[PDB]
Amino acid sequence: FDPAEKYKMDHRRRGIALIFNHERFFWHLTLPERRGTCADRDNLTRRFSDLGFEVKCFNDLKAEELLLKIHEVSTVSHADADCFVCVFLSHGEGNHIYAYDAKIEIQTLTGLFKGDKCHSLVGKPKIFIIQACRGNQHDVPVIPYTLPAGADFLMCYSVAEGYYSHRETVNGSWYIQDLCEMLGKYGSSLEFTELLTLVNRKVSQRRVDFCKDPSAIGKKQVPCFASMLTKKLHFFPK
Amino acid sequence: MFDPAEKYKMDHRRRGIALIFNHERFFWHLTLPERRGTCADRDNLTRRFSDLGFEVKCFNDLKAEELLLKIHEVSTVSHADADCFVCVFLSHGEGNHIYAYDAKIEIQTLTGLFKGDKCHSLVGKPKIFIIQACRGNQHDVPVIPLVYTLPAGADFLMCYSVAEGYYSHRETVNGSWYIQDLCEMLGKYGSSLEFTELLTLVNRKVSQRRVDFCKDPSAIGKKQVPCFASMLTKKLHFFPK
Amino acid sequence: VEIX
Amino acid sequence: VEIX
Ligand SMILES: COc1ccc(-c2cc(C(=O)N[C@@H](CO)Cc3cccc(C#N)c3)co2)cc1OC
Ligand SMILES: COc1ccc(-c2cc(C(=O)N[C@@H](CO)Cc3cccc(C#N)c3)co2)cc1OC
Repeated sequence: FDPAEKYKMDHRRRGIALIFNHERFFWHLTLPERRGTCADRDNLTRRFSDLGFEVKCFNDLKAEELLLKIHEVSTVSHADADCFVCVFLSHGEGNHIYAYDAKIEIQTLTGLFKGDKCHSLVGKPKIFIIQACRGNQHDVPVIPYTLPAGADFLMCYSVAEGYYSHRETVNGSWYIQDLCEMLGKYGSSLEFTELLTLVNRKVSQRRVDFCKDPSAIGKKQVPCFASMLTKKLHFFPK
Repeated sequence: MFDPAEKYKMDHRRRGIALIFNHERFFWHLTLPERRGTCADRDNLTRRFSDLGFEVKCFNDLKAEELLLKIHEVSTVSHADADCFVCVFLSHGEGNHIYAYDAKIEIQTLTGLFKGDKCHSLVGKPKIFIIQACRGNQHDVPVIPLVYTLPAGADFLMCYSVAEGYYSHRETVNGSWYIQDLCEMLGKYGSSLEFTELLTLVNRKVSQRRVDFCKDPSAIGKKQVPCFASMLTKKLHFFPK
Repeated sequence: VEIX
Repeated sequence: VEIX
């Protein structure tokens, strides 16, 4: 048993990074436009490409087309790849995000990549990054062998469950900005979860300094990653 | 300067309290079976956690109201003198709740008492919850590999024996898969490894297990992976004090 | 084996 | 600032 064991990241390809980018929504949903999300998408495209990923972006898909796309990806072989990344930039609540015309349960998306559904990813990291609200609380400032089919998922959320997640209308989301900065500086050397912990510290330093809603001033946000990984994860240059 | 190596300060006078809520049996109407094996788990944690400096307090089979009373007391005592806080729950469970003796309790009810705006002497300090309970009714199957302010929600580490939606397993003599492997990894690496690194080892150990014998034949071969959810902002170690 |  |  080896405490330093790492995932084997010496396949021919790093793998695919899917980005689902949602800027606007069917009017009946009554959701506002997500100005700043294009910055987030472009930033991720750049950082993820630099780490060897084949980045595919889709903008404002309807739920049926998104599910179709994601179903396609989960059924092509990843035998040649180190890992898989899937990013969602949208509005959200509870345990769902919004496509153009309807909400989708996060579980619906991750389920397609479970071991018994997606064999060529068994034993490999399956990484989901979600920038969306997770509820309606606004956090406040304070002053200081076989494998399980569920294994090897890493869920990276911009915010802990129950809370608002923040976005600047030009620079993009707090979380994606800080994630991309840390990937830019440390992505090809730091263990990924340690990298995410740095992200938690960056984001938790931010505060709402300006807002159209005065009662939001000073409010806060901490991200949260949920790991079912079984080994150390690195993106060393290939 | 931003320091990628930054650690929590773990040089206070006391490591801190570790509360263990141990549930073995339940009010008869709940119709929940006895959790044979759980005293092994409790005793094992008590020894590992004491060895790491914690002041261990166990409560067995409290009713909901008495448990919430107890946990409320702990959240209002000063922890100005402590490195961190640990709270362990060994019980039955589903969705996002666990059972006390007579009723279920939402996990968020328990964690909420320790948020930064409710528990000031723990602001800035790791708040670690370890939960051995089922999280749903799926049975996982085997597959073969081919100055700055702080948010009130910051600095929590939630360590679940299983991923959301699934059954969590227990042996009737040795205890739960998860707590056995967590204890072994604390035993071997607790006073040296970063704690999240340690939990990832626990993920790997538990995911090697399979149901080898079982009253229910269809359970044979089934599996379990744990999950930890981190809102920590720095590295966490339990070096000898 | 049993379950929780 | 806006929210998601
Ligand atoms: C929170 O509610 C419940 C919690 C636990 C049980 C529960 C546990 C067991 C149990 O451990 N049964 C053992 C009796 O020895 C046989 C068994 C059954 C299913 C899966 C496995 C496995 N592995 C084992 C039966 O019910 C039932 C609940 O209500 C639906
Ligand atoms: C999932 O459903 C929703 C998602 C987002 C909004 C949403 C976002 C904003 C928003 O960003 N408003 C800005 C101005 O556009 C003002 C504001 C309000 C509250 C908190 C902050 C912060 N921080 C900012 C308003 O509604 C509303 C939803 O259901 C009604």
